[PDB]
Amino acid sequence: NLVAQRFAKAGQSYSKHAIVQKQICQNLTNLLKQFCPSAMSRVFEIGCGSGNLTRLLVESFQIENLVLNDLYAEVQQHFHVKWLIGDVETLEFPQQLDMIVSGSALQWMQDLPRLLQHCYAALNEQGWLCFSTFGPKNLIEIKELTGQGLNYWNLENWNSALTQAGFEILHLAQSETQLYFDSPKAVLQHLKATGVHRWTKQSLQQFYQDYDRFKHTEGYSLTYHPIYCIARRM
Amino acid sequence: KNLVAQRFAKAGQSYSKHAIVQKQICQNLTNLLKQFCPSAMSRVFEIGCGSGNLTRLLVESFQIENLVLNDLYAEVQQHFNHEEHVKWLIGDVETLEFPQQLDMIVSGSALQWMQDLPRLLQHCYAALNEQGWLCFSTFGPKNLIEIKELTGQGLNYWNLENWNSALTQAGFEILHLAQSETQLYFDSPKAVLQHLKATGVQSLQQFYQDYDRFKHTEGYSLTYHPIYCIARRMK
Ligand SMILES: Nc1ncnc2c1ncn2[C@@H]1O[C@H](C[C@@H](N)CC[C@H](N)C(=O)O)[C@@H](O)[C@H]1O
Ligand SMILES: Nc1ncnc2c1ncn2[C@@H]1O[C@H](C[C@@H](N)CC[C@H](N)C(=O)O)[C@@H](O)[C@H]1O
Repeated sequence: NLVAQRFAKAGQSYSKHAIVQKQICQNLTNLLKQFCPSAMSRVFEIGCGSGNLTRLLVESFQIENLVLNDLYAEVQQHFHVKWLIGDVETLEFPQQLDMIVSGSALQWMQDLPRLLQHCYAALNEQGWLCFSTFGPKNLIEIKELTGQGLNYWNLENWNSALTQAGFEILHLAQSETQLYFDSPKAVLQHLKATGVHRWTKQSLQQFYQDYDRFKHTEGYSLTYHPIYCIARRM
Repeated sequence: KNLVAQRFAKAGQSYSKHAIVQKQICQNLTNLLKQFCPSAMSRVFEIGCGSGNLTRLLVESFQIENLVLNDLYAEVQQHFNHEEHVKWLIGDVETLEFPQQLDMIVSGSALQWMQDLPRLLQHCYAALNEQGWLCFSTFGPKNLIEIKELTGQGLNYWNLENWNSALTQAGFEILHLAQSETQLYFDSPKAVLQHLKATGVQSLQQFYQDYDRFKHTEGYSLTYHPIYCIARRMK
């Protein structure tokens, strides 16, 4: 017996900053372990990259066939497992899937409704669509000070698009985490390290000075805004 | 410099097997243990082990040389068979001398019953090794608030800031301290009482009628308010 729920969570943490991406993959995997059976036959992963999610997925789930996708063949350097390299928005999906899973990749998509339609057509009845992406305040400090950043869907955008694509929402949540760095230069070092070129001295100095607007008692904020979703073909 | 403080807020919608609420809390705490704690911890003291919902997860994911299990009631021992590396410390944890030289003190869904948490945290500090771990789940003030309002029965719970201040006072650094307020939405008030009996927690018609004050769009609310903590003895 499943019951609907709504929740609010809040707290503080004191953790490594270089592992944010893997931590998001761990949080998505922890959700998979709830909603999904331990055994699955056919899984398709969109945008596997280095495999931060892939490692956790095979460790927690018994898969018989795993299809991995990413834009570039260079990711296979980091690696019953098939590969489909290319733009997922034009690739032929593997068909008759038990689950489509994707961590931190859908924010790069040009036409999300059309991609969701292809996800719906490729999944079995009651097939799983499970993903993490990011919401409108992801890296908001960087967008405010540099003018660069993606335009992100909010939670209601996703709720609407998933419903029109024919999916049942089992979990849909937004999390907002402020990391507090000791100095503005530590923020840029973090972004350079985690993979998110030299700037001019003037741009750098203006950036450091403008970052005073994000100073807290704990430090200078950098915001991550992941969205987590467990959905089902209805 | 590799560690940064952070603050977070999460919100969303979900579905849960309502019967698994206490097991889910144990799993959530165990996930935090796995994130923060080393895989091997020689000496571990569990407070309020009960039937072992947290104990089984702890032994599964951590290499423990001496596991000291406490509960108020000896009856909990019936839920364990041929448990390995265990020392039993049956009794009121608020009166018992703690085991010495601990690598971790851990507790799931038991601290809400404590009559004197500040003194307990002092005993935790004294029993732990240098930078030893104190890791627990408990509940906050909105836990089962609908049942407290309608029946008058319920505990007084510490809030998150109470814990923050008490841990720092007792000599612990806080690696993780968080709360989740979750409203479960049942189809009818009858289903709320069935859930409560299954999980182990004129008047009946008045209870059903009184539950109208908790009617939402999704159904009739029952709130759980778990609190999770990863802490370490300050060097
Ligand atoms: N249109 C696209 N088709 C396929 N892969 C894409 C597309 N756009 C971006 N990607 C990949 O999406 C990945 C996104 C990265 N944030 C890595 C995600 C990876 N799952 C992880 O969490 O480690 C990169 O490997 C991109 O190359
Ligand atoms: N003063 C006390 N000293 C020791 N154990 C206690 C005390 N008060 C309550 N308990 C135990 O705390 C436990 C709380 C229960 N919610 C079970 C928790 C258990 N860790 C579980 O996850 O199943 C019960 O077994 C109680 O008997």
